Amino acid sequence: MKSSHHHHHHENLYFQSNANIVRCPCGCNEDDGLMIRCEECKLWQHAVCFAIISEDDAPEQHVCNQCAKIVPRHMKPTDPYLTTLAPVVLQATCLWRRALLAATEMDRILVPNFSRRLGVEITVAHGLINRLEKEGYCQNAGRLVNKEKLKSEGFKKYFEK
Ligand code: NI
Ligand SMILES: [Zn+2]
Ligand SMILES: [Zn+2]
Repeated sequence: MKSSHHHHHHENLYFQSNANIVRCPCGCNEDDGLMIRCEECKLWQHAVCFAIISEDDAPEQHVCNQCAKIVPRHMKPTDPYLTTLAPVVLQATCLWRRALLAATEMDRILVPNFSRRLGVEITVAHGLINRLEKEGYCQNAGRLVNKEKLKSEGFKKYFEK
Protein backbone atom coordinates (compact mmCIF):
# COMPACT_ATOMS: atom_id res chain seq x y z
CA MET A 1 0.00 0.00 0.00
CA LYS A 2 1.03 3.69 0.45
CA SER A 3 2.59 5.17 3.61
CA SER A 4 1.34 8.54 4.94
CA HIS A 5 -0.29 9.85 8.07
CA HIS A 6 -3.91 9.04 8.87
CA HIS A 7 -6.21 8.55 11.84
CA HIS A 8 -8.08 5.65 13.47
CA HIS A 9 -10.57 7.18 15.91
CA HIS A 10 -11.69 3.64 16.77
CA GLU A 11 -9.89 0.41 15.91
CA ASN A 12 -12.38 -0.36 13.11
CA LEU A 13 -12.06 3.06 11.43
CA TYR A 14 -9.66 4.55 8.92
CA PHE A 15 -9.62 8.22 7.88
CA GLN A 16 -7.17 9.98 5.58
CA SER A 17 -7.68 13.27 3.78
CA ASN A 18 -5.39 15.59 1.86
CA ALA A 19 -6.97 18.44 3.88
CA ASN A 20 -5.28 17.22 7.08
CA ILE A 21 -1.86 18.54 6.09
CA VAL A 22 1.37 18.87 8.02
CA ARG A 23 1.51 22.45 9.35
CA CYS A 24 4.33 22.85 11.88
CA PRO A 25 6.42 25.85 13.01
CA CYS A 26 9.57 24.30 11.47
CA GLY A 27 8.08 25.00 8.06
CA CYS A 28 8.52 21.45 6.76
CA ASN A 29 5.25 19.99 5.47
CA GLU A 30 6.27 16.33 5.21
CA ASP A 31 5.87 13.41 7.59
CA ASP A 32 9.13 12.59 9.31
CA GLY A 33 9.49 10.45 12.38
CA LEU A 34 6.91 10.73 15.16
CA MET A 35 3.96 12.85 14.03
CA ILE A 36 1.21 14.16 16.34
CA ARG A 37 -2.21 15.49 15.41
CA CYS A 38 -3.62 18.63 16.98
CA GLU A 39 -6.86 18.18 18.88
CA GLU A 40 -8.23 21.51 17.73
CA CYS A 41 -7.25 22.05 14.09
CA LYS A 42 -6.72 18.33 13.24
CA LEU A 43 -3.52 19.20 11.36
CA TRP A 44 -0.23 17.43 11.89
CA GLN A 45 3.06 18.48 13.51
CA HIS A 46 6.43 16.80 14.10
CA ALA A 47 6.46 15.72 17.73
CA VAL A 48 10.13 16.74 18.01
CA CYS A 49 9.30 20.33 17.00
CA PHE A 50 7.28 20.43 20.25
CA ALA A 51 10.11 18.84 22.25
CA ILE A 52 8.43 15.42 22.31
CA ILE A 53 11.03 12.73 21.79
CA SER A 54 9.24 9.64 23.14
CA GLU A 55 5.82 8.35 22.11
CA ASP A 56 5.20 7.62 25.82
CA ASP A 57 5.84 11.30 26.70
CA ALA A 58 3.37 12.59 24.12
CA PRO A 59 0.21 14.22 25.49
CA GLU A 60 -3.13 12.63 24.75
CA GLN A 61 -4.45 16.09 23.89
CA HIS A 62 -2.01 17.90 21.61
CA VAL A 63 -2.51 21.62 21.12
CA CYS A 64 -0.27 23.11 18.44
CA ASN A 65 1.29 26.57 18.43
CA GLN A 66 -1.31 28.11 16.12
CA CYS A 67 -4.15 26.79 18.28
CA ALA A 68 -2.55 27.76 21.60
CA LYS A 69 -3.91 31.28 21.37
CA ILE A 70 -7.53 30.22 20.63
CA VAL A 71 -8.41 27.14 22.65
CA PRO A 72 -9.95 27.46 26.14
CA ARG A 73 -7.63 27.38 29.13
CA HIS A 74 -8.23 23.77 30.09
CA MET A 75 -6.50 22.76 26.80
CA LYS A 76 -2.87 23.43 27.54
CA PRO A 77 -0.44 24.09 24.68
CA THR A 78 1.97 21.20 24.19
CA ASP A 79 5.01 23.53 24.35
CA PRO A 80 4.25 26.86 26.01
CA TYR A 81 7.81 27.99 25.34
CA LEU A 82 7.08 28.26 21.63
CA THR A 83 4.30 30.75 22.23
CA THR A 84 6.85 33.32 23.46
CA LEU A 85 9.17 33.17 20.46
CA ALA A 86 9.47 35.67 17.65
CA PRO A 87 8.48 34.08 14.28
CA VAL A 88 11.98 33.79 12.81
CA VAL A 89 13.25 32.49 16.13
CA LEU A 90 10.36 30.03 16.35
CA GLN A 91 11.14 28.42 12.98
CA ALA A 92 14.88 28.24 13.77
CA THR A 93 14.23 26.66 17.17
CA CYS A 94 11.97 23.93 15.79
CA LEU A 95 14.43 23.24 12.96
CA TRP A 96 17.21 22.94 15.51
CA ARG A 97 15.22 20.31 17.38
CA ARG A 98 14.68 18.39 14.13
CA ALA A 99 18.43 18.61 13.45
CA LEU A 100 19.32 17.21 16.84
CA LEU A 101 17.07 14.20 16.43
CA ALA A 102 18.15 13.72 12.80
CA ALA A 103 21.85 13.77 13.73
CA THR A 104 21.33 10.78 16.05
CA GLU A 105 20.70 8.59 12.96
CA MET A 106 24.02 9.47 11.30
CA ASP A 107 27.55 8.35 11.98
CA ARG A 108 28.83 11.26 9.85
CA ILE A 109 27.24 14.44 8.61
CA LEU A 110 27.73 15.66 5.06
CA VAL A 111 26.25 18.98 4.01
CA PRO A 112 24.27 17.80 0.92
CA ASN A 113 22.92 14.72 2.69
CA PHE A 114 21.99 16.80 5.77
CA SER A 115 20.35 19.57 3.73
CA ARG A 116 18.25 16.98 1.95
CA ARG A 117 17.42 15.10 5.16
CA LEU A 118 15.91 18.24 6.67
CA GLY A 119 14.67 19.87 3.45
CA VAL A 120 16.68 23.07 3.94
CA GLU A 121 18.97 25.20 1.85
CA ILE A 122 22.73 24.53 1.95
CA THR A 123 23.46 27.77 3.84
CA VAL A 124 20.95 26.81 6.51
CA ALA A 125 22.55 23.35 6.80
CA HIS A 126 25.97 25.01 7.22
CA GLY A 127 24.51 27.14 10.01
CA LEU A 128 23.11 24.06 11.76
CA ILE A 129 26.27 22.01 11.39
CA ASN A 130 28.45 24.87 12.67
CA ARG A 131 26.20 24.99 15.69
CA LEU A 132 26.45 21.22 16.22
CA GLU A 133 30.22 21.67 16.11
CA LYS A 134 30.33 24.43 18.73
CA GLU A 135 28.13 22.34 21.03
CA GLY A 136 30.44 19.36 20.56
CA TYR A 137 27.71 17.17 19.04
CA CYS A 138 29.81 16.60 15.91
CA GLN A 139 33.52 16.95 15.20
CA ASN A 140 35.29 19.68 13.25
CA ALA A 141 36.08 17.80 9.99
CA GLY A 142 32.24 14.99 6.63
CA ARG A 143 31.86 15.41 10.41
CA LEU A 144 31.76 12.48 12.82
CA VAL A 145 28.69 12.59 15.08
CA ASN A 146 29.42 12.39 18.81
CA LYS A 147 26.37 10.21 19.40
CA GLU A 148 26.86 9.72 23.12
CA LYS A 149 27.20 13.40 23.96
CA LEU A 150 24.30 14.29 21.66
CA LYS A 151 21.89 11.79 23.21
CA SER A 152 22.95 12.54 26.80
CA GLU A 153 23.98 16.20 27.16
CA GLY A 154 22.27 17.49 24.02
CA PHE A 155 18.88 16.00 24.76
CA LYS A 156 19.15 17.14 28.39
CA LYS A 157 19.95 20.73 27.26
CA TYR A 158 17.27 21.05 24.63
CA PHE A 159 14.49 18.50 25.27
CA GLU A 160 14.37 17.39 28.91
CA LYS A 161 11.60 19.15 30.83
NI1 NI B 1 -2.67 3.09 10.73
ZN1 LIG C 1 8.03 20.46 12.55
ZN1 LIG D 1 -3.84 23.13 16.04
